[PDB]
Amino acid sequence: MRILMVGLDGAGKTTVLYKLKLGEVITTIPTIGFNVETVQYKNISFTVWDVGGQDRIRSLWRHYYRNTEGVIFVVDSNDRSRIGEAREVMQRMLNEDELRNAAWLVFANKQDLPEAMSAAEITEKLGLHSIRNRPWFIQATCATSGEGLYEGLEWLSNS
Amino acid sequence: LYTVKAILILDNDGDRLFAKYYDDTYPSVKEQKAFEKNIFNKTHRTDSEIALLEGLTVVYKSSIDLYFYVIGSSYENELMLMAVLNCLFDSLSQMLRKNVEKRALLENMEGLFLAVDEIVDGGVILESDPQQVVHRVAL
Amino acid sequence: HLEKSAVLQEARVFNETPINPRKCAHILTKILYLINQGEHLGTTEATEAFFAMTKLFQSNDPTLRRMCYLTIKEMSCIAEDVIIVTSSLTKDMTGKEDNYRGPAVRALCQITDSTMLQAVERYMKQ
Repeated sequence: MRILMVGLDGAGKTTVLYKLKLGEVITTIPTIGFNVETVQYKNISFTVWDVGGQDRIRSLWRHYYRNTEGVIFVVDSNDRSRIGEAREVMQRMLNEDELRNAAWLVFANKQDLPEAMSAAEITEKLGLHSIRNRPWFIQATCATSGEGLYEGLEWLSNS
Repeated sequence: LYTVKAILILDNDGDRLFAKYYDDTYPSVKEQKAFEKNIFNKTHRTDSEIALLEGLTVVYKSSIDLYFYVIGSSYENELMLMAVLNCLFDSLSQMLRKNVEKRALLENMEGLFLAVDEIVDGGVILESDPQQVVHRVAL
Repeated sequence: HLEKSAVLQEARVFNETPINPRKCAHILTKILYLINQGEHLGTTEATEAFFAMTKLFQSNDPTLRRMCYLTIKEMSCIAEDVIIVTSSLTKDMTGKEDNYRGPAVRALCQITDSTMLQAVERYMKQ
């Protein structure tokens, strides 16, 4: 399943990824020269695309299409800055329309002590309840804990 | 020093199914081919110790049914060049353990391509020691 | 003996879920053949290829790797993108054998931008 894990270079998405995937991590920069990775979970056979989002490519991040069906959208939770507004909305909407054919599960990262501004405000802002829509989960994490990881996958490995 | 102006792999039947023009100076694929017509044809089925066309060096190994070519400038050393000419020639031969034919090529098309890239890469000879090579590769 | 147009559509089939390493290898050979005798090239066709080639990378298979290099190597003066490759590239670089590494530089060199360069210098040092 082409499941796209998204976010920037510099996020430390990658850190997570291999933490999960390999057990072990790697730098807080998500990739520059991509990830395609395969994971069996629950012995079900999965492709992870991990994006160190970086702009030019970011622009092109649409860049591929076929066989799309699932989103890890990594967003950094505590990110007080790049998260919402035009960017957030735009990305979400665009993605949604383009591939209305895949569940969007957003991943909120390095929650540590959360350095956001309200779990509630944001979820709403994202129109998390614009829902009447595809399997969704809003999910909390600080990477080091991995505050919600296994469910994401688990609940996911639901059919 | 970028010796291969171009390299060509040729029929008995005076055609070329591989050529990698290390550098082009008269354009086209086409233009190469016309040249073949003269040159190959003329030469065809017979080789030289030395052969020249106009201050350029003409190099190459043959088979009864097949033709190998390298072009460089005749303005420079026969021996090495030969050594090379062979180096290829042998390597492949050895490698093959067989005389290439028309057969050889169809028999496995891939190997040529693969081969082609390793020694010379557009022009200069990177790779060599054919046995070495031969061993070196297999994958 | 054989013809390009059909093939051009068909190559992406390797990119289709299709598992049979051989099949695609062959098809690749042909492309190269078309090319070898002489072939038009261009962007659209490339771009579509750009997404097409790209997914295909859980391959371990070494030889599989070879094939790739060649193709990429084909794109140089008419080259398209590098960033994707970076990771990939990196992969050759960290990549155990020695081998992987040489092909990558080799495509890279007609084609590239100052910028990255710095980084890649280090690799050069090595």
